[PDB]
Amino acid sequence: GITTPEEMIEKAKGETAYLPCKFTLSPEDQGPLDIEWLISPADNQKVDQVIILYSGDKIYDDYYPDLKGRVHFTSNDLKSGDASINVTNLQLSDIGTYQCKVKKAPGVANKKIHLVVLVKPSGA
Amino acid sequence: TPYDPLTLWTTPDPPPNCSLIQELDAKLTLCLTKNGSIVNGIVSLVGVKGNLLNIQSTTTTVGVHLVFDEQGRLITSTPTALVPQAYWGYRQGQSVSTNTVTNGLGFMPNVSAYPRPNASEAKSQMVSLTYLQGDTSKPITMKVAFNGITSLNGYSLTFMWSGLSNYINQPFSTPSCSFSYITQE
Repeated sequence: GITTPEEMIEKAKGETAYLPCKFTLSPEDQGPLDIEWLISPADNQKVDQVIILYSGDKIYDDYYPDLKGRVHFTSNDLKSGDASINVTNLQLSDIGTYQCKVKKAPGVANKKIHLVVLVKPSGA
Repeated sequence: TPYDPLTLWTTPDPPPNCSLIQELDAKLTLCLTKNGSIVNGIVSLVGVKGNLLNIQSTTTTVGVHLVFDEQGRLITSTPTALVPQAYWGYRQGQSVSTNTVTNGLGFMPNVSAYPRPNASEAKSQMVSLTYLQGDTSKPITMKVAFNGITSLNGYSLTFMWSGLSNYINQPFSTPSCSFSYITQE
């Protein structure tokens, strides 16, 4: 499963957010590795919107238009156990709950991250 | 057994697992449970990328196919909607078992009841009225066809959501739709 519990990352506009999602695989987990990152924006009322995927050993993005070209997996080796992603040039519209789903049949794990973006760089 | 042999599904929360108009542009959730000679099924389809997020003016129907070999095992190639890496098999927790399906004919549409060349016969169809995005102001029809896109000694399921003709410029998504059919074995 994933190595980190549900957390809240508070960052400032312009900065880059590093969303952690490191996982471990069991011997049982023999199905093809499947990674999906979803988002539930705070502004509109949509939920579980697809952001990026790792399916069939390939990265697939450009699902969430408002987040185009600003999301990439941080690790250069997903299979190694890292599905963490980046969100460059954070904006107020990026606030919401981001979910990381790591699956490898019959195994399945997921983590939720509450990303908050503040206008001026300050959390005091 | 760690899995349920009476249930075959795509897992409850599958990621985009279909490349209908373009690469991985749709999520198809399908669960089939065997209850004697009848399989209780629930299907759901939603667009997540490309034209399936903004229904083209000229489109009137959106459908998916699922072809199975003579042992009731899904074939992951055209015209089967589910891509090859897509999860499909016995249910095990919130995922699927990796064991090969050995009792597939228990989930296949009976070819005596629904003969392969009889796809156009009403009996080989279960047609119902449902609603786009679940919005009761947007009625559409779902037609499930049995063994209509089958090879030989094979089986199939076809889901046809039609009447989209006047719901242009809207995302395509269906509510959880129920259906059932007589089993082969």
